[PDB]
Amino acid sequence: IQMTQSPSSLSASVGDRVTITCRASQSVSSAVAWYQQKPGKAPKLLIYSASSLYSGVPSRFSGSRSGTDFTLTISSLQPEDFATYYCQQGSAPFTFGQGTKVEIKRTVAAPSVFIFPPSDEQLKSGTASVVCLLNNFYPREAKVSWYVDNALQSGNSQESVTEQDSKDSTYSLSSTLTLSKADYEKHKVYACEVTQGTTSVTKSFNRGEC
Amino acid sequence: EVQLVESGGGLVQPGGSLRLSCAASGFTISSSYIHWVRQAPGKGLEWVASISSYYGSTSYADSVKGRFTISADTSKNTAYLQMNSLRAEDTAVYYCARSHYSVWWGWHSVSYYAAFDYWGQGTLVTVSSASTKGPSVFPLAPSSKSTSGGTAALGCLVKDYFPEPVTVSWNSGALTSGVHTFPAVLQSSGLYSLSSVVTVPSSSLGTQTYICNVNHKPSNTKVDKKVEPK
Amino acid sequence: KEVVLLDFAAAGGELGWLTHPYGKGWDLMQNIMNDMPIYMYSVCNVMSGDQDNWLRTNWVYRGEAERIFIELKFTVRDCNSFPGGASSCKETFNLYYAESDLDYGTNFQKRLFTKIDTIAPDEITVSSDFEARHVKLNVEERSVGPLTRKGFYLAFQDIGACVALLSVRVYYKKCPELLQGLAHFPETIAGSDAPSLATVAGTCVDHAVVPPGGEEPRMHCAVDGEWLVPIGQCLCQAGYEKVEDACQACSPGFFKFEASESPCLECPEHTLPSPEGATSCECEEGFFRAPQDPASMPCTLVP
Ligand SMILES: [Cl-]
Ligand SMILES: [Cl-]
Repeated sequence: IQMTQSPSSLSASVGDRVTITCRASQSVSSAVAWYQQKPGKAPKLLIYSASSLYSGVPSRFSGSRSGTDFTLTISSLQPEDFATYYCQQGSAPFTFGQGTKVEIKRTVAAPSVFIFPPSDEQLKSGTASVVCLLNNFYPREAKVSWYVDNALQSGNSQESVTEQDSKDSTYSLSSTLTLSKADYEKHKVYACEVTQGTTSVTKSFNRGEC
Repeated sequence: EVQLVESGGGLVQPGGSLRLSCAASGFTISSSYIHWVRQAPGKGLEWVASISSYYGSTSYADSVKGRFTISADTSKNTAYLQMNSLRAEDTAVYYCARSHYSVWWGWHSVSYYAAFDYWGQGTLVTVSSASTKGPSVFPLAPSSKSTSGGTAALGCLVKDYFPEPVTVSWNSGALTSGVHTFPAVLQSSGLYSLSSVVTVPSSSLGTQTYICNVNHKPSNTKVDKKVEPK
Repeated sequence: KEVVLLDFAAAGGELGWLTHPYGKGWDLMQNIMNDMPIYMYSVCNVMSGDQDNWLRTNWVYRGEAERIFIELKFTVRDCNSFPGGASSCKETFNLYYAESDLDYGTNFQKRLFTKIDTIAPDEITVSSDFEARHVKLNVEERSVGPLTRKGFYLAFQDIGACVALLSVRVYYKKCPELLQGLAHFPETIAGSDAPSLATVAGTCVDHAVVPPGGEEPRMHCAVDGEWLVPIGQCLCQAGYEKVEDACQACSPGFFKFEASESPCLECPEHTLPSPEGATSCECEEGFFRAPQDPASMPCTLVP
């Protein structure tokens, strides 16, 4: 059988009640299990046999059945509760649910912006990476544009974002601009511009400065 | 303490074969199901296979039937997943897990059932034609042009490697606070790049030593780079 | 009339049941498919061999029961439905009981129990899935008696089969309350032996009598709980007639001289219509009855 999870992902504030629902395609055994998975780590069992709290799991998690409808409940969402949650058929095909990504909503927090020139070493290899660091901010949505002698760069940068800090729910982000040795040495001023809401912050270096 | 340990993961060409190992300790396999569940990068958990070593029964997900064989060896208390005819769609982290089995569908032991209560940590399988390539590690220097008050940022750029993963530590694991290690991005060159950054007090720059320890086990390469103010 | 002494499939039926050896062997299964949590006991150590696994019930007070019947509902999986394990696998299990004047608590001693019978399945369960979706439910029933002590234990021994026990129903049989021959017979326990047929005394219903020279009413209770071989009967006394299994007064204009099976008779010729429930009808004014003649006779004119 199939097992549908709703919603696909959600955002909630600390101390909010969060409810995740798993719907069984046909009539299966009611022994649905719930798991919490932190990015990159093994899943951890939360609820077994649809309502039993697994040893060690904080009491804010609970499982319920209402016919074809299985629900996981987090009474008091904690910063550490950011994860992806999966219901699971606790019977023969052991099929897993589609999962639900849970992110923690919190107050705004401005990034600290740092800019990094290429190392003299990398330049020797004929390529230049310029790294922009956005440290400990919220929300994840930020516009990060590169400028080279005031010329807006398109298509030659990549972004990477950490997952939420399980204490303060912030993010950190990086933009890496990659240029040839030839192009990098043809310009002077390298600028990273972070716009969030109504505020832009730019950090810059001059290739001819220490 | 119950424990499951995966090994065998790695980089394999399409159509190749890999055999995974799930080493169990703290309990005997005969008493439970041993499962393999997989997670393609960015995708959900997919159950794949299972075995009961007591009864010798085996079952597989359809995506896998005919190409994978799960087996077990009661002597070493170990379960294996033989994978053949691998495709790009089999790239995943492969976890193993246990659960209490039941001969009667829809019934569970009141005292012994706890679903998939213990898991391994996972082993990555990458199915690809690309060769292994170790990383280039460049400093992300904090300079006097990085002077941002009493809080300075320095880091390591880990560039042009394949396949995943690398691990970055700072000062052999002694420096942990303020560290951020970004998820790798796939570049147009087909190789991966990532950075690791740490924030640190500015008054410690000329006096405290900062070294990133990049490990890339898939290529058996470790790189230790001291990050210095320029 | 089946009086149940213990029902496993019922609220708290799992109650105080025990498994030996401690640890593995028999195990309590739960099925929460229906809003009702359902329970069973199963064992499937079919690969191991040297299997001697015991499941003892709680101590059940036998009360007035002389013979007890035990109704078991079980599934047995096929031995060769298990890849290469038949060398140690079995397909029967053994039903034991023990009489005991005290509840021994968590104490269990195999030697104290007595084998009732080997229990074997009529229909075997063959499934290709490790967890068998569809089951073949078996129903078997045995009896023991006579019981002599305050209570008893039931125990189940597995020798290495793949068994699930879904329902254990143990009861005793009784003859129900009955109205027969214008007598009420009380609810009687049954016997333990087939030749055993006790006699139970009938109580004439209101306005019924056992005739002056006739057999008093007896009924006999049997092992199945069905009554047998009526002996005697009560009769509707004088002035009353049988209506269903009650005695009713004669209609005005009717009479009944004595207790008999017959209905009231119409007041004979040349008589006054009698009041309700009469024994005889008065001679019409100016008529008489011969003193040798009974009241069923018509009255003649006074010459
Ligand atoms: Cl900003
Ligand atoms: Cl070094």
